[PDB]
Amino acid sequence: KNKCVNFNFNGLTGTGVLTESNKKFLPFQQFGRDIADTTDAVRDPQTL
Amino acid sequence: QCVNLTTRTQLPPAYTNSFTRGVYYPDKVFRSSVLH
Amino acid sequence: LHRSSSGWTAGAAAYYVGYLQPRTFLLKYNENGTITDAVDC
Repeated sequence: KNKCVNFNFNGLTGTGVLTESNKKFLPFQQFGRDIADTTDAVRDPQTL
Repeated sequence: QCVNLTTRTQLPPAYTNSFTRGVYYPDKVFRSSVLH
Repeated sequence: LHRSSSGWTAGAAAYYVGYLQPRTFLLKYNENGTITDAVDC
């Protein structure tokens, strides 16, 4: 956390910084994007 | 297996109008207060 | 079916079958992610 890392998802590629969040995703959804198609929050597959 | 029933009643194929049903999630993208 | 091979009978239910079309919808998400209203173009 809190470092410029390169996350490697099964269907998503890109770099970013992982940190804490205040949102709450749905139990079936895994992705989260901004208005102009910008992925800014994903759910961790290991820990909910 | 092949024996048909005797309590079958023929019905005409009528119609029924829906109002706002039939909406699901096309993907697993979480957004808030948008309209895409 | 129930029976209180052709003397069986059903209960009391209903089911309707529709048809889909490749249309365009609008998704209005709230703070929790539940769809509140949709717009058929």
